[PDB]
Amino acid sequence: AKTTVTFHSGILTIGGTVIEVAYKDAHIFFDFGTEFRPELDLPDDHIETLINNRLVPELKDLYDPRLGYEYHGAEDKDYQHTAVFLSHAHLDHSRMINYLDPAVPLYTLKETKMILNSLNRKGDFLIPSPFEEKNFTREMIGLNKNDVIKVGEISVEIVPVDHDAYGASALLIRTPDHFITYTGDLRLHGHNREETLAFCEKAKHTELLMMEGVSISFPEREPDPAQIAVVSEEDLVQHLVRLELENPNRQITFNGYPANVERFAKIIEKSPRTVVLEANMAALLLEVFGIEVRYYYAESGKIPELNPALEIPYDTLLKDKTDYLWQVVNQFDNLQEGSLYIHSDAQPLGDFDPQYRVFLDLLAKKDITFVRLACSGHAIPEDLDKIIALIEPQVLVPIHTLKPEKLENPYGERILPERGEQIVL
Ligand SMILES: [Zn+2]
Ligand SMILES: [Zn+2]
Repeated sequence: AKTTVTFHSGILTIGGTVIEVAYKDAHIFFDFGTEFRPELDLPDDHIETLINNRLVPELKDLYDPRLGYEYHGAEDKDYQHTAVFLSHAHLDHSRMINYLDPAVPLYTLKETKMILNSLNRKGDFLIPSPFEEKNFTREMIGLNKNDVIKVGEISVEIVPVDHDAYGASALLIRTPDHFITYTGDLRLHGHNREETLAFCEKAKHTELLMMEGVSISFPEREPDPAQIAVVSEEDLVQHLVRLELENPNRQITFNGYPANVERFAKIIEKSPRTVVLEANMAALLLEVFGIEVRYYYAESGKIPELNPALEIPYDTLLKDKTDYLWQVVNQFDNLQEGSLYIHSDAQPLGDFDPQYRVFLDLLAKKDITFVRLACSGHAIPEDLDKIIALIEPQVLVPIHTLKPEKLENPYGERILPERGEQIVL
């Protein structure tokens, strides 16, 4: 019996990787986001629209049957055992999980499940199921680090990896004759570089390494004068500390991306000023780490989990110049003239986003100093080579990359996949 790997989706685009691994009457898929084509505008996210525009692949007996999607393609086998794995919460990996057949199990590390359910609290993160409330998120089996799931004779180990989404993982996949590896997204300069290192050791000598190539997709730009050069998550927080100590009499605010829970945690740990977060961010922190931080509501109502005594009125935050570092998420027109705002991988992400310019223009008019304090979730080009060096893959498959030819395997062979391609091991 053959082990077949199929590259259904996500090729030559950063987002929407969907790979199938099949053996006998079992098959697994990972991940489950959609592709994004910024030059395309679509009126909706209906499955047919996504299919017709090639943003999701044609798949047999995987999408929720109630959607009324009819599979057409070459697939001629029925499977007794099916499962889907999710490397991490980021949109380009998770966006369509609500379209996954409820009967098919969906596996992820438990922290990813927490993150995602919070990202999707308003139902504008994930595509809604048309058969549930807009903010419904489908079931996920939250797993522990290094758990092994058996799907027929396929064995999948879910291994934690360092990425700017907390709970990020890689997959080590075994059938009786083969051992292959899917990196997910990863880096060596984050909060837990040793998890990536431990992953490489587990991945050593894998027959087929399916590896991201995000950082090599974009040529090094000319230095942004608004940007501090940051070399690690730890370095990022030291810079934030420095920025606070240089500005003892001044409103200081910041924002980050909520999936990076550990960055928020670290800021809280080291910030000379008392940190105050938006309530939903505080609640996520409490859920994931048991950390209780001061907070303000940017919405009406109450989150029951939060201690009412830790609430700071928004009105009080707006007046502060000495006591708080607080997370600003909207109403930027209320910040003080001459204040400091630290943009730490929050949206708008960068100049590829038309909102980025308008945001910076708004801040400028208010004489608010804007500081870009970014730290990539992705392995820098050097570290990508180091990861390959530590693993020594027999065959390397670049994925999640606009320049797969730049990713080299000194240790063996390389396959540059195209959409729909099957590799028979
Ligand atoms: Zn990611
Ligand atoms: Zn990604």
